[PDB]
Amino acid sequence: DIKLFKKWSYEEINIADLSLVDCIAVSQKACVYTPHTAGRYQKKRFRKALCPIVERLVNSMMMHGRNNGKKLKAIRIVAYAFEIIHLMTGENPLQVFVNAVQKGGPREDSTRQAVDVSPLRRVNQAIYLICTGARNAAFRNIKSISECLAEEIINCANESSSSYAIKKKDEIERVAKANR
Amino acid sequence: PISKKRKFINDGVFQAELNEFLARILAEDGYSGVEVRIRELTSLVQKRFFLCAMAQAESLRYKLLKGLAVRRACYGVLRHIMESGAKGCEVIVSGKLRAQRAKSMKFRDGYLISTGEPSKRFVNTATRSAQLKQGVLGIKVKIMLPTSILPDNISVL
Amino acid sequence: KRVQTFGKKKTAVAVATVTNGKGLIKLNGKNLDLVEPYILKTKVYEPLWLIGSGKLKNLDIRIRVKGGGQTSQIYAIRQAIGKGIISYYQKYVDESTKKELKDVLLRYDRSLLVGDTRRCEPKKFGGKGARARYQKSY
Amino acid sequence: QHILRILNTNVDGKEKVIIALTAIKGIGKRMATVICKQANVDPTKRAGELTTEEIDNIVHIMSTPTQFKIPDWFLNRRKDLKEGKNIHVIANQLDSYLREDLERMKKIRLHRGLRHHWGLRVRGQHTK
Amino acid sequence: EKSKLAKVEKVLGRTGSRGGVIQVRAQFMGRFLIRNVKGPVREGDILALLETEREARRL
Amino acid sequence: VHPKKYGQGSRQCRVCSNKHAIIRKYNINICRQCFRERADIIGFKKYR
Amino acid sequence: RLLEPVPFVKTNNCIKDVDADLFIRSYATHLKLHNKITYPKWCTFVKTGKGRKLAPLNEDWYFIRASSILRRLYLHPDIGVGFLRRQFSSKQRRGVAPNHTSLASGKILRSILQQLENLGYVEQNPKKKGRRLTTKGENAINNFARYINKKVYN
Amino acid sequence: IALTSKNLRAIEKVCSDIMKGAKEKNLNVSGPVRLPVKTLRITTRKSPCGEGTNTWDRFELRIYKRLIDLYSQCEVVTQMTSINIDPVVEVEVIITDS
Amino acid sequence: KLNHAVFIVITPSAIAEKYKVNLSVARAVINHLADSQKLYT
RNA sequence: AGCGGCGAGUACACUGUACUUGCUGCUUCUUAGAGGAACAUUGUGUGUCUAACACAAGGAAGUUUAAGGCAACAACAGGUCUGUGAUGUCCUUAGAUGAACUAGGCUGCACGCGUGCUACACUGAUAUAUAUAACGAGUAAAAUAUGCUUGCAUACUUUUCCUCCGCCGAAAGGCGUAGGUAAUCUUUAUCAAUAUAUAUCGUGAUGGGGAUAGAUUAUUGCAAUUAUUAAUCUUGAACGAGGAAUGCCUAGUAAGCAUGAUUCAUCAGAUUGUGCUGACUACGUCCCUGCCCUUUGUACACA
Repeated sequence: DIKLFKKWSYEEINIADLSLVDCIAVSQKACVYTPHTAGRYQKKRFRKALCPIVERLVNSMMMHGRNNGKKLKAIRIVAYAFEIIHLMTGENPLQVFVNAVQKGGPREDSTRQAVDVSPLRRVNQAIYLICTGARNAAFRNIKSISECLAEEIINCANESSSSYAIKKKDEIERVAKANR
Repeated sequence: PISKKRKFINDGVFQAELNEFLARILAEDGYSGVEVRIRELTSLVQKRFFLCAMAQAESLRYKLLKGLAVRRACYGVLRHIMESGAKGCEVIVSGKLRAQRAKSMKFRDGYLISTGEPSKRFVNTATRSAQLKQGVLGIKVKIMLPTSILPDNISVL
Repeated sequence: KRVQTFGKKKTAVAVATVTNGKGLIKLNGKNLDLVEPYILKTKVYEPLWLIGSGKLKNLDIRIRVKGGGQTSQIYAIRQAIGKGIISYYQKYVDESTKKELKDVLLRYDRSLLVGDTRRCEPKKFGGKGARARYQKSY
Repeated sequence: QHILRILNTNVDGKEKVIIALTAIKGIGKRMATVICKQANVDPTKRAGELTTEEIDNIVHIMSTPTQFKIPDWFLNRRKDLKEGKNIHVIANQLDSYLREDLERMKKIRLHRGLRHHWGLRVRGQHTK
Repeated sequence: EKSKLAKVEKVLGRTGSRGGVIQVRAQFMGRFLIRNVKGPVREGDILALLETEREARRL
Repeated sequence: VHPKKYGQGSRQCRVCSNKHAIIRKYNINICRQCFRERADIIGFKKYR
Repeated sequence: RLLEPVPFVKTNNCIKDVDADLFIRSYATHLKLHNKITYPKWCTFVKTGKGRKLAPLNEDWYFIRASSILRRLYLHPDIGVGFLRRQFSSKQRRGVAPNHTSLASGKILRSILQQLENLGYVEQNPKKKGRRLTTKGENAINNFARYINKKVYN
Repeated sequence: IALTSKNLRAIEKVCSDIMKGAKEKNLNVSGPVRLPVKTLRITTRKSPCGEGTNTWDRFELRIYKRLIDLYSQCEVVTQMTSINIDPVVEVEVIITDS
Repeated sequence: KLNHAVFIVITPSAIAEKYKVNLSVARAVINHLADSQKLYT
């Protein structure tokens, strides 16, 4: 009944790790035509996942120096991303983006001992990865969000070495093995 | 033709002048009312324009200025404020007091609520200074008017 | 006949006059489409779909806007129109559908009927930020 | 087409005519824009197709703009107080005019001239 | 790289110098493995592991 | 002597007799130094 | 993209029922075709506002001004050149000093007001001191709005 | 007839007296008028000497003004105000006819 | 450095990368082929 | 001040619409005069089943609902006698350490150290249009004429705030006026920006960046010179995100964006308040540092 951007009802969702869907909290109660819902998000810890994934992407994308807080140029950036990703892949881009986020690549971390990550912190870290990838992709080089996807996020989806998540995973695993 | 806010500012400064004049002249008696002796006060005011904490503090300031023993003076005024009816009184005297080393003595008796807006409402303040041989002496008089009723008090028959 | 309701979130305030007519819902003079940002036009359009065009075809709603942020004003408008439709359902048109309308409203969202209390807290002393401090040296 | 040498460096071919004529002189781009408009050069076209006739037009425009309709307030070097009147005098001999003013300041030897000689700020940089 | 299955059964407790570390037992073959996790976790969860025989410390 | 009605020398404080740090808000023409203690007698309560 | 579905009943009885930007461009083109007012010549060497500090780089800015002044005159029954300056305020980046607001030039709006007075679109009376559209100007904008409305309708 | 003061209880009691007198006299009296309250804010800083952590205080004074209208002789209402008024409250008199 | 020119999916960035030209002249080429950022047609 | 009605409709819908001019059904809506509402409230659980906290729900209010203010006991030999005709003691007083007047300095710079502003760009630089607030704060002087010879003496309103208007000049600002000692007039049926969309460019120290100086017009000031402020043009520095090091940060809060008040004849790049864009996360600890308590050892007690 309620769709997204007047185009996507997203009636098909992959099972994934059967926890990421709950974390993104996609439901008719959270079905909103356009992103950036200004609802309360910091009442408890459980409601951290209650914020929809679509809202969270645009709530995190706005972080780069001067443009902290704008979020509207960020919405344009991710919208053009959506458009070009649908251009180069003839399928529902929502599931493609969800799959790319799932297979981001840095599932393992090492700080001191290597420890696991809860699904909520996992999706938080994944959105952080897409944020930093977008930043390092849009920094200069005479290239735009089209390039940002076409050589950061498709790389993060298909496990290409050009992606920042994959190279940082390589160094993290190497140093983890070097320690133990 | 004066604006209301500036008019109230003028009223405030005039009443500040009035209160400092009351402090300057009212010396021989306590609070006996205000006018909105007496003849000369009214004449001077017109020419220029065109129990009690203050009384107890003034009495003790006279006692210490006369040179009588500070301990006896404060004990007597403390007896006086108890007999007037306050649950307690706090007197602070700061200055030379026989030594070049500045010192102060505190006198504890009564409830002595010391913070909070209910405390500010139910407790008033008196503070003065007096001249002596080698400087000034500052006196703080704190009396708490017997408590509407104090919120901290709880009692049911 | 005619009812009046109010909606307040943030600084912005909004009124809603619900009257009978032919479907003349005017945001003062400018229509509910010429606001410009389609992103907030979607939130403007959201309440209409969950109710139905036919119900609003019989009502004329006068919308008055008076200052405020872009998001605050649209949220206050949504509050005002929600209160107005609830009041007019309870008053004139139909009560039985009002129960289902409020049920589906509270099912979908909570801020549609009653807004938030979040507001600019008076910045304290210590820094340019509301909860920040000036950089200190040694 | 590209890289057209003139009195000053005018390698501006791919970039637009307005910036092209700012680069040579009048880099503040307001005088450059108004003189381009007076010469009636469409800025939509780029600077890779500049013609010698348009170059002649722009130099003739800048030659004594007082006879033209550019107002004296927009026209730089309004007075330069003396027995006569001057104008904006573009580039090399404009720098000559500026250094002539500097030497006249030196020989006048006032406080600002002394500060210029010492290499200090005029108002005061507050280096305390 | 490569990740392998682990089952989170019981939240034994919280540890660490900052309170963001929850003690957990994993599921290898080898049913015992003293691991730690960040964030809120439930009973009967599915996680991934780095290495077979890297043993942690109990606090 | 050239008494002028403008600037620093135009006015002086009523109580402290020093025109330095005079606040002219509401034309009170009182020094802030004395205002610190005159705030209660002036009737202008400090709440928050 | 520019056309959006409308669920409520419209009136299309004035300029308030249409987009401001598109109508402003359409009326600027109409005035360009009509040659009702001059460029004017004296305004070619002057930027739009002090804060703008450079050329508008659009070669239609005066006609956009002319198509917006009467739009805002209809929106607010009584306003003036000061209100127009406040509405079209921009930024004055004073170099190192932090950015601030700045009103646009007032003489160009005064000249536009003179041109509209000569055209008869606006009248001045002691009562309702702010500028208001005359009756014939209101009918003219009503006809133009109802005409562009049907054009963008079908 | 309008009144102005600082303390709210005084204006409340005299307004109650005003409505009681209006009801007793049975005049063409307008409804109570409740103007928005005005807060007068000033800033100050403690520590008369510059030493120490400079801290500031905010002092607010709250005005209180209300209005009413009556259709009666001015002398009786002004005598009533005089006998039932506080010297700390200021009142202006404006009459109405119909 | 910039070394693109003007002499010889219609999205601006993609066609600019394909033809090795500036995006302004790429927009000009887009309009020429058809006959500030907007959604895909 | 708002919700309404009708006397006339400006053009259209069709069997009111945006907008005016005049009176008054009413006061949830603009606002406060008081009161209540919120108390781990209820239940599923943790607890020596006592003191407690968690989950879910009604609910605007479930870390006291959050920001504020009062800050004990006592101390620093912490800051101020440059805030006072509050203040002891010592010192000056006619060639004054009293007061008044001219000019200069606190603004000068081989340099070093703190708080800040603008930037190092394409989520960017530039122009054009839409949607936009609150706290605000606001009335012993001009000119004229007479006599003497432009200045002095003499008399008439108040010129001594923000200001809408109609013009003069891009502008600064000025001219004669509406309003207001003030929810009425500035102004607030509205004062900003980050946005929004289209257009010039298109990441090349460039058109970014605006240090620097030159040419100037106007106001503030009897005085702008050490160019107060300022509309314009020209001038075009470093700067490719910053080593050892360091500060602030838990939700309308970080961060970014603006705006009112303070001192003001004039001048915020300072401080305070107001509003907008509403983020990345923790939801706990003593590893660093700073305090608290207990035990212990002291040859320290100005510790």
